[PDB]
Amino acid sequence: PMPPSEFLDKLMGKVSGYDARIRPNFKGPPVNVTCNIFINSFGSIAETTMDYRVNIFLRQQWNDPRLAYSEYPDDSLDLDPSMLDSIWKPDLFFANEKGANFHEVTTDNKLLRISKNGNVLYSIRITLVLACPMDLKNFPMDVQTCIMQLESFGYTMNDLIFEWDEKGAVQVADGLTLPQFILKEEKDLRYCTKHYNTGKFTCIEARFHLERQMGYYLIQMYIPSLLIVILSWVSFWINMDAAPARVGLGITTVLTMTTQSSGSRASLPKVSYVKAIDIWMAVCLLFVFSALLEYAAVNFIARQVEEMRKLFISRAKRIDTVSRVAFPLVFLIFNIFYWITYKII
Amino acid sequence: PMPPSEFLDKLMGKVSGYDARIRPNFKGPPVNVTCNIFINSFGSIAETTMDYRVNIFLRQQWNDPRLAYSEYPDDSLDLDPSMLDSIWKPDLFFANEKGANFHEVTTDNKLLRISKNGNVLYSIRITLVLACPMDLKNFPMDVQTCIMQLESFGYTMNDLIFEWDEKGAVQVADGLTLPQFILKEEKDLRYCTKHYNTGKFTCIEARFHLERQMGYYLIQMYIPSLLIVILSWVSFWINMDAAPARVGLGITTVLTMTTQSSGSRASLPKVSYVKAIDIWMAVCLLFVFSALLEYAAVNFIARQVEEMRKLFISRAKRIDTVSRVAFPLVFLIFNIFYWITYKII
Amino acid sequence: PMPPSEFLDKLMGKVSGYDARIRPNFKGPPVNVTCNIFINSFGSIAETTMDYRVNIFLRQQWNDPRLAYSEYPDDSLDLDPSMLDSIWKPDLFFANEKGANFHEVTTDNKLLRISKNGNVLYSIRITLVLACPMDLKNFPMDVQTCIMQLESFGYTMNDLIFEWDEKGAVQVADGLTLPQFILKEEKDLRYCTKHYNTGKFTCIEARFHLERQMGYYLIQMYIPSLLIVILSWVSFWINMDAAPARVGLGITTVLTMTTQSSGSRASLPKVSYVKAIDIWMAVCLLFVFSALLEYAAVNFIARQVEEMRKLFISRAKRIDTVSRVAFPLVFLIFNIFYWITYKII
Amino acid sequence: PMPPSEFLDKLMGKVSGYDARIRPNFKGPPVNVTCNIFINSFGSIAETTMDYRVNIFLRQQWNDPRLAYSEYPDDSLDLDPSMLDSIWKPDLFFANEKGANFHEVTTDNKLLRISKNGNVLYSIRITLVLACPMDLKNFPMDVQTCIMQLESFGYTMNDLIFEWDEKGAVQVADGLTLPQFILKEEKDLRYCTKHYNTGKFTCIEARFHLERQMGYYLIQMYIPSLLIVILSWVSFWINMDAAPARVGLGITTVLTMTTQSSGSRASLPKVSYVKAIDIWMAVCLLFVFSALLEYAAVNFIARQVEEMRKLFISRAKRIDTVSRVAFPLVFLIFNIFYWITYKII
Amino acid sequence: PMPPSEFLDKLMGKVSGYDARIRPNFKGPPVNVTCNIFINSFGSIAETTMDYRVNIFLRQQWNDPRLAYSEYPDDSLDLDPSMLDSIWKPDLFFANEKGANFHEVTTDNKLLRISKNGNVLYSIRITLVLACPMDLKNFPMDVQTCIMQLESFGYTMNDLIFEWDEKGAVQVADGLTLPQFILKEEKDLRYCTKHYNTGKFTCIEARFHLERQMGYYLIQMYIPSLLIVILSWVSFWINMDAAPARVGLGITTVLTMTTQSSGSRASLPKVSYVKAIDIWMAVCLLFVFSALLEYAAVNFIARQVEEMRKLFISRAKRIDTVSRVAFPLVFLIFNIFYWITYKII
Ligand SMILES: *[C@@H]1O[C@H](CO)[C@@H](O[C@@H]2O[C@H](CO)[C@@H](O[C@@H]3O[C@H](CO)[C@@H](O)[C@H](O)[C@@H]3O)[C@H](O)[C@H]2NC(C)=O)[C@H](O)[C@H]1NC(C)=O
Ligand SMILES: *[C@@H]1O[C@H](CO)[C@@H](O[C@@H]2O[C@H](CO)[C@@H](O[C@@H]3O[C@H](CO)[C@@H](O)[C@H](O)[C@@H]3O)[C@H](O)[C@H]2NC(C)=O)[C@H](O)[C@H]1NC(C)=O
Ligand SMILES: *[C@@H]1O[C@H](CO)[C@@H](O[C@@H]2O[C@H](CO)[C@@H](O[C@@H]3O[C@H](CO)[C@@H](O)[C@H](O)[C@@H]3O)[C@H](O)[C@H]2NC(C)=O)[C@H](O)[C@H]1NC(C)=O
Ligand SMILES: *[C@@H]1O[C@H](CO)[C@@H](O[C@@H]2O[C@H](CO)[C@@H](O[C@@H]3O[C@H](CO)[C@@H](O)[C@H](O)[C@@H]3O)[C@H](O)[C@H]2NC(C)=O)[C@H](O)[C@H]1NC(C)=O
Ligand SMILES: *[C@@H]1O[C@H](CO)[C@@H](O[C@@H]2O[C@H](CO)[C@@H](O[C@@H]3O[C@H](CO)[C@@H](O)[C@H](O)[C@@H]3O)[C@H](O)[C@H]2NC(C)=O)[C@H](O)[C@H]1NC(C)=O
Repeated sequence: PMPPSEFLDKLMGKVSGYDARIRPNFKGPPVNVTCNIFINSFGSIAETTMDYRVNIFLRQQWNDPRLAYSEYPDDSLDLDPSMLDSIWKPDLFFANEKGANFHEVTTDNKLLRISKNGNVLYSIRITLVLACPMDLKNFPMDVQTCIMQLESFGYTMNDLIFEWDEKGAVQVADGLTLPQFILKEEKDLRYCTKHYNTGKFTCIEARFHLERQMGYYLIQMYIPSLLIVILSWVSFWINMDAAPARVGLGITTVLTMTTQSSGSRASLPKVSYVKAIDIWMAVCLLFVFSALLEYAAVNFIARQVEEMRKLFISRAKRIDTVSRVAFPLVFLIFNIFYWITYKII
Repeated sequence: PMPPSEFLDKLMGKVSGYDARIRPNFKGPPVNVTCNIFINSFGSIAETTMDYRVNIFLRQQWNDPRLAYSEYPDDSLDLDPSMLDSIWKPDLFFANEKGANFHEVTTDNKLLRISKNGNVLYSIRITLVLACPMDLKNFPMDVQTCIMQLESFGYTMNDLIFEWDEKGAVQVADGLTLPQFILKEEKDLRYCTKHYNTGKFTCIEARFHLERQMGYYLIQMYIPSLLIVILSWVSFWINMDAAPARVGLGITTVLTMTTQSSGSRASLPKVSYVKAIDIWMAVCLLFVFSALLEYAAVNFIARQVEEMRKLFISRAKRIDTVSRVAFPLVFLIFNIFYWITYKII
Repeated sequence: PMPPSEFLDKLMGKVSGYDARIRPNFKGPPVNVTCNIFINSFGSIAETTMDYRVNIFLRQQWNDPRLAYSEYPDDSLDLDPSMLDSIWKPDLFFANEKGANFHEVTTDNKLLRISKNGNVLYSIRITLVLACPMDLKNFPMDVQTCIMQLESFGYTMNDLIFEWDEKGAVQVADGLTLPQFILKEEKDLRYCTKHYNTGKFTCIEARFHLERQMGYYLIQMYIPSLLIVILSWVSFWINMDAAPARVGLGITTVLTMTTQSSGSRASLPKVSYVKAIDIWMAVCLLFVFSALLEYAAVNFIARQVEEMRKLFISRAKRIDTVSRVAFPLVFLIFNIFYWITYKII
Repeated sequence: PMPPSEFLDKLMGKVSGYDARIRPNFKGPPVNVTCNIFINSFGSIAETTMDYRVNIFLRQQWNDPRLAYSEYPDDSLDLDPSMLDSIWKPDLFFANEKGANFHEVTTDNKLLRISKNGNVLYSIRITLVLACPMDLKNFPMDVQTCIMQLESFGYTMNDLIFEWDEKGAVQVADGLTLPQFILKEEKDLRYCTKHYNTGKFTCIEARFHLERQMGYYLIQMYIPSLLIVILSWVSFWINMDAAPARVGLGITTVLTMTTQSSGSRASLPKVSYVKAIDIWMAVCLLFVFSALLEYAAVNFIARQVEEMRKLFISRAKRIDTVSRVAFPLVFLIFNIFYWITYKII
Repeated sequence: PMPPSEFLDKLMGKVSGYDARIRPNFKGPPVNVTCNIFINSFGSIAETTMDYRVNIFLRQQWNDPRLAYSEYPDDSLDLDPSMLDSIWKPDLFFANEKGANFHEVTTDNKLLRISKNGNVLYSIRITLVLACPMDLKNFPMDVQTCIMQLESFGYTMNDLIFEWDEKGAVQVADGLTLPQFILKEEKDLRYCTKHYNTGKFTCIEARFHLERQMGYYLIQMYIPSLLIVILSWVSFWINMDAAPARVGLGITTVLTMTTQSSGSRASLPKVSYVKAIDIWMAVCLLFVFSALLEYAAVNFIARQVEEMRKLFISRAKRIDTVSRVAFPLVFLIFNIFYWITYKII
């Protein structure tokens, strides 16, 4: 029979000389560790901090020949997660953690099973707040590439090597969605081998190609800033010569743009370059700034003979018949050159 | 007599070979674990994060025949919560925790009693910050369905199965209320069995049908945005022909709507679809945007013969006698089609 | 002599069979635990969360006859707080903790002394963030009743009963004050016995009758909203007939009320009922909304014969001589009915 | 020789009967503990919470005759900070901690040396978030007195007494500065002996006299509120009789004061009394509120004979020649009485 | 052979008398500890708190002759990071931590190797939130010098001395960048030896010369405040004599500057001195405040004979022909003196 109480201690403890402080295949080749991650929760992709919180099941597989068993009849032993403090485990860390933690609610969220030949499957639940540097040039239409790279902190490349396994290195939960992005399906899997003045260390990362749902920004930034571009066109059809209302209408619209432009970047890092939403909020700040300046020409020109008196006002109304149509052709010639530049990535 | 000092150690320790690393009924059927939760505190249902904090008493019951006792005369042993580190306990976890913790103030908030036949009751106090993806299409009248699902992380479906017990799987505190929602009474109880590339794992979740108290939004969003819809009607009865006040009144009301519309979504996630409060705050942004545009017609028309001079102004006042009544019929024909669409779920 | 080194171990350890896993008077009556709390720090009474942080010295007293000593000559043993992990201690918890923690700076902040007859005094320092549901109907003049109830999580009512002691169950620090409230002196002390499907459990709570310092709100909400009620009275004495200023003055005052009304509830939960500060900020939103509407009558009436021309304007100035005095009598007849309703609780 | 390996264990362990659970001089006089603190970091003096974070080196000295050594030749033993779990240590705590923690980065930040006669020096690094109730009557010119008091939680006054040592009880880091305050040099050192219903307990506190750098408030509150007091003087020199601009200029300035007054207390607790910055922001709210009201007199008076027509307007311009100079004498007679009241503490 | 299981215990444990509580070279010279840091993550350089979060690999090297081995054939032993609790380690701490923590995700992020002669390499991953006092005189063009100094808390200068090693004391990650600053390449390395009343303690710090990316501030503060400086120039070309629009245009521009000036310092500490962005936001607050005051002269002068009537208005238009060009020469003579003062550091 060989009950399971004795078999457990006969594999880890003083008998058989298992020493969890000494890696497998000592004084031999490296310990080929194949990895893959399941993603439960993805999101909270902040940009004030330029990080993102993920929740994964880190699986790992290596081969420890000291963990070989033939006395037992079946082909696997999913064991107590309290066993994990007794076997060797690779010292994987996330080279851009910025804060990570296990989960220990009602039990350690850990798994451990050991095939007959000695293979190990070590799945643990982790929450990471990974650091990815956002490139925000073409901001509302950007395609971020946030990474997560799994280094080794203490074993060099000739003692512990990581790998992704061939059959589906990165799964995703069945209905996993994001509030603002959409995780594209192709997930890169490339090496990131590290060299320090201590030596070289195994590294393997997995690129995630995020992508913004532009829909939210077509409802708060673009449309609400395309109306005020139209109110600045209201300052033309009124009285045809002059009034304090045109200056009033002009001054107010320039007020909203200044306030609305500031609120546009209210929740972004203070990057030192001009991003895509800036030139929009800058061009719409001209066509409002031009109307209030356009009136300054006519009212100045109007307050400036026997027969030239009638033609004198034609010097002004000839403007308002051009400005009233010159603007809505330039804003539409710009607005088509804009979206073709960013929808062409 | 058999005092309780000796009886405790005679059930757990080296005698009798209890091994807390090996589940009950080893090499046999699964371990049928029946669960139910008491809910002390429910609330803080955030939406910037799309999660909610709960505070529950997780009860559990299974059957461990090794914990059977006949030497003792009474029918239960509510034991020391320090005992829990010595018996088998299922590795239940909350598949969408997003952060959970026990409570250990003045003692571990844990319970443990063991009937004669071997049944176990294991009640622990937990605080969870569970993740539920909010569907915010019809926002102020939405009916969220936030879940909480109790998986098993290390034992497969042929070694540990969960269940809800038939008699009241989900109680609630006696006077439990919510600040913004109302927890409906019917609580779904369905299976959520999981398949990974490690195997299959037992899962059972409990749907909670939340529902917004719409009263708060009929005091800050709808009513305060129904007044400014009326001030935009003030721009009609004044002077009957033209004045800088009508442009002034019109410009200001459009200012409030833009600011108030932005503040409407000041505390929501940046979802990429149009929600119910948006089309209201958009339609009320037209009827203000139309009045300021409506004046642009009359003032343009007025500043445009022997007998046609009197009828010429009738070309304008015929407008203001229609606009002054055409608007308050369209806003009321829309406002009835709106609330019938959302009160019909 | 019997030095204190040997006497300590002779009371707890293997000798005498003290078993901290087994309550006093086993198989007998319950363990009458008398409690009382000293309050160091009270405050941070939030309402976005509807909780409050307290800092207390929880004292407890029971009787453990196994802790009786006659070899020692003196009448008390204030002992090492490291002793507390060795004696029985009731598993008191705070049924609405929402987060609590001990203090362990320079030592565990714990006390322990043991009279000769076996009494125990167990004082520990705790920080609690207790949950009290705020009732905010009459908001700036409300009288909250936040509680704190001390249940037992694992022992049923026939094995552990709590009580408040008769001589001053709830002290308070000598000069303890609050930033916004004033802790009234009478502190209720009533039972809160709990019944679950596990059994019944001892409970005893202590009501604290908070009460708002209304002074802060008579400086930011009421007075700053009583001036703008007066500026809306400025729109009467100017020009006696009409001007764009009256519409200008009216429009601006309605702007401030809308903005100021929103800021009034800027730091409150989104309760689904109308609170006391709302009807004030609503009534003051009418008397501003009426002036801007009051001008719409006169200016409409004025722009509407041989002898009736002079009496025609009297149709308007008869208004402004009434509105200029009708308002400051209604606002004062309302303002007296308001404060009598809320100062009468 | 007597190497240091054996000498350490010969002082703490089973030999010599050192019992860290029993204070020095048992059954004798109290244990005179002399204290002093070095202050590394001081600041983050919040007022929404009314607390302040400090970072100190708590030194302590007492006399434990059991720690006397003559076998060793030198006059001190700066020992391993892992030793501290083995000797007696007074249970000092900070009676207004509100949250404190050790530092354990690269080692416990702890010190321990033991002179020959038995003296002990026990220096530990601590971060405290101490609670000091702010008195904000004369707010921008206030002089806070935040304290920190070092009580004993478990030993009564006849078993453990604290003291400050005579030679410099409170040092400060060499270039320690504060962002908003300036820590005055005199630091009070007085007793705070406590009496509870458990007994009396040793206490000694150290007052810190903070003091605000008023410079920041002479750049955002006072100067920016002294300009708008001047724009309200702009409403006099324009047109000498009346215009919609004066009402426009008046209405806008009253707008800024209301908004700016609210922003003045944007980051303060909701205290129930009138603070110094309030009467300034209230008096400047009158001189703007008076100009807009001052125009209401003239414009009302102007729109009210054969020879009295010319003198009739003199009834108005006599005002504007007084108001244009009466104001800038009252604002300067108030502004001198103000600063003499608060610069005289 | 001498397998690695026995060799490990033969170096640390009871054999050979290694005592981790006693430094190397006891009763001899100090323990020369050479340090260097690798910087993974740098950033979150806050200023409300005046701190910055870093993420480093602290390496250390000393010489412990008790850790000498000749039985083993190879020249290094990268060992289990669980070994670190058994060897001597210097008690380095960061004298301005303000909060630090190790990383323990999937293993302690620690390294340990031991050359044959006894050298030790001890690399650990750390996250620090270091305190650097910001000097914000010339704010958007400032050059901060944030430090990090590595003291010894318990060993005096005659028992433990730190040093930087000569070959590259401070590396940086390969593509490390910052959101707002740029870490200059020269990194100072100077001593900071400390003297307390406990003795003297080894200290060595490393200055980091940060430097602001001024680009962000040329897009939100300077340019958006250079437009409104131009709108205040719009108040000249309109009507050449007077209008309510000029007062309207003037009043509004002064509004934006006041609001925009406040928002300029919306995210900075309340420093008690005038910083560089203040005099810009103050000078631009004059040229707007002068235009609204400039109109007060002309409109006052205009409303003030047979032949002097025509020359009387020339007394006013002579102004507007000077003010319309006097301003854009002073703003450009100031604007060149400004940037030469701050680009000259
Ligand atoms: C872990 O994975 C590595 C790489 O996949 C394995 O290294 C490879 O080991 C094989 C033998 O097992 C080597 O083949 C031998 O190479 C020599 C040249 O040195 C050549 O004469 C023959 O082809 C011979 O078979 C192979 O070179 C070597 N490759 C590398 C890149 O190291 C390693 O064996 C794996 N270890 C375990 C425990 O699985
Ligand atoms: C835990 O619960 C499961 C499901 O309720 C139990 O499994 C059931 O066990 C019974 C016997 O105890 C099985 O009945 C037997 O089924 C065979 C077909 O395999 C049929 O010839 C007879 O009806 C026979 O009685 C039943 O099939 C089986 N059902 C399932 C779905 O597994 C299990 O016994 C419970 N274990 C414990 C320890 O309570
Ligand atoms: C803890 O407190 C409870 C309640 O104060 C005590 O219970 C009381 O115990 C007394 C005896 O000690 C009981 O008196 C006896 O009652 C019977 C009826 O059952 C009657 O024939 C006599 O009056 C007799 O003296 C009393 O009934 C009982 N009351 C309750 C409510 O339980 C308990 O003894 C205390 N235990 C300790 C260890 O202090
Ligand atoms: C700790 O400090 C306290 C106070 O500084 C010390 O108490 C003092 O102890 C001395 C003797 O060591 C006492 O002197 C004796 O007083 C009696 C009156 O009771 C009088 O007849 C003589 O003057 C005699 O010398 C002194 O009164 C006493 N004072 C107080 C306030 O307690 C204590 O000895 C110190 N303990 C240690 C271990 O240093
Ligand atoms: C740790 O580093 C310090 C400083 O680099 C070393 O101290 C130096 O030790 C050498 C001998 O090893 C001393 O040389 C001797 O100095 C005497 C004067 O006292 C002079 O007669 C000779 O030049 C003699 O060689 C040197 O003075 C001394 N310097 C200092 C500043 O202490 C120390 O030896 C190093 N310890 C280890 C374990 O590496």
